[PDB]
Amino acid sequence: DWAAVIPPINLPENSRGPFPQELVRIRSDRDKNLSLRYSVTGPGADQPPTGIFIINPISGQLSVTKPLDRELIARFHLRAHAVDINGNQVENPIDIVINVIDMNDNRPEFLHQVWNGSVPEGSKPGTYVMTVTAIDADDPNALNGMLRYRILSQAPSTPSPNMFTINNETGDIITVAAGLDREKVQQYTLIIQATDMEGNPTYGLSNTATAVITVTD
Amino acid sequence: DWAAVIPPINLPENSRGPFPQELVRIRSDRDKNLSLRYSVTGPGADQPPTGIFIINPISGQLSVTKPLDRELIARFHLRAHAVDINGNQVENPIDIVINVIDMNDNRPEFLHQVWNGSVPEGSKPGTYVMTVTAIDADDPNALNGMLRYRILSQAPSTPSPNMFTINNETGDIITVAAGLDREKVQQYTLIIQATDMEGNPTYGLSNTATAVITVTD
Ligand SMILES: [Ca+2]
Ligand SMILES: [Ca+2]
Ligand SMILES: [Ca+2]
Ligand SMILES: [Ca+2]
Ligand SMILES: [Ca+2]
Ligand SMILES: [Ca+2]
Repeated sequence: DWAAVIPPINLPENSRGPFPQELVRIRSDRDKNLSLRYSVTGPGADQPPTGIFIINPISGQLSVTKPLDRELIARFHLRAHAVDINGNQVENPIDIVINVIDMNDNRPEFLHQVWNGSVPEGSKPGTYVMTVTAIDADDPNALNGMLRYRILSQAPSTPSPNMFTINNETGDIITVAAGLDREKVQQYTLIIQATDMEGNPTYGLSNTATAVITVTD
Repeated sequence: DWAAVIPPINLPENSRGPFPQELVRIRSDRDKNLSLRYSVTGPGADQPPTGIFIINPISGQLSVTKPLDRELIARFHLRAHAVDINGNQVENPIDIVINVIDMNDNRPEFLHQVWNGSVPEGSKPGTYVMTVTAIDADDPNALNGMLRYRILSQAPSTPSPNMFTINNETGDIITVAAGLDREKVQQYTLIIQATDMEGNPTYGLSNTATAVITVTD
């Protein structure tokens, strides 16, 4: 006989259900000669938040009761129990782990709308200027939460239309052209764009912020 | 002992892994007195597409080896096998279903960039004119593939800047104002927008097309 294994139960967040929705049905094969009742415990069940996951005490059917939000809780570790009439467990508790599958339901947001940095005159190419980054509430290990950066605009456009670059993963802005001269421009304004889905422009979500770089003496 | 039918296993499309990624560990309880080898069969394993799901022949650990795409294959039906070293079946094959969970990785697309329709002069409010629609490659039963429409603009702006409306669920363009007069204007140009996630404005994906409506005599 194959040995009972519960797989990870992966549920997408923001389910429309309808609810309750069946997940797994467990039972003890000791029920052939003993009378059992089943229960679930843990955060999601009997610990806060309570009642997201419930089990039918007679059938051992496990269910979800409402939509989930990975951004509140991404993982539930439940334990299911089989007990006799004395109230004693007749099986080792079984682990039921629930992973909430991430949806891309969060746009990138910048901590500040305006970021200030400076860079000295005559700085050589590759000179570090500043870091601007955004945050995406989605899962950083999924595409939904993986951010890429770029410069959409630089003003003014002299002596070179691309005085800077930004590291697409880290948000480090470094100079790439020479000719930084306070007598000619004292402040460059860059528009920074963050977009998720690893910067995919066609199905990624994006946002923008601005970086003001002062050229110092 | 616990007893439980393995439920369908849900995996998100476009997983970043890393790979290989463990899904379940299956085993026969006959391995306590026999030395067993495990295997998987079905499209996704040993049939095309090949090598997506693999099992360790000694441990019975099942794994994914690469990202999935709901838009290519949405479901895998696998069978897992237990044999002794003589090559003899020691268990009935077990069915393993894998559901590929839909991500919003597809932008709405209109069938045409330009849609042509007409409406007669002096048509009363509520006159159906035409239907313009888009398609979304994602699951039409999830938010990712559920579309809403709206009118972004109307040109020219007379006699009213809103001569029409569009059914948000359906793409049906209907007149809502009177004063349709070919002598004064023969054509209105509308920009129509489709956006998914049921038209969610902060994280829904959008696209546009134009409707040219001719006023007939
Ligand atoms: Ca969420
Ligand atoms: Ca999310
Ligand atoms: Ca996101
Ligand atoms: Ca896809
Ligand atoms: Ca999809
Ligand atoms: Ca979509």
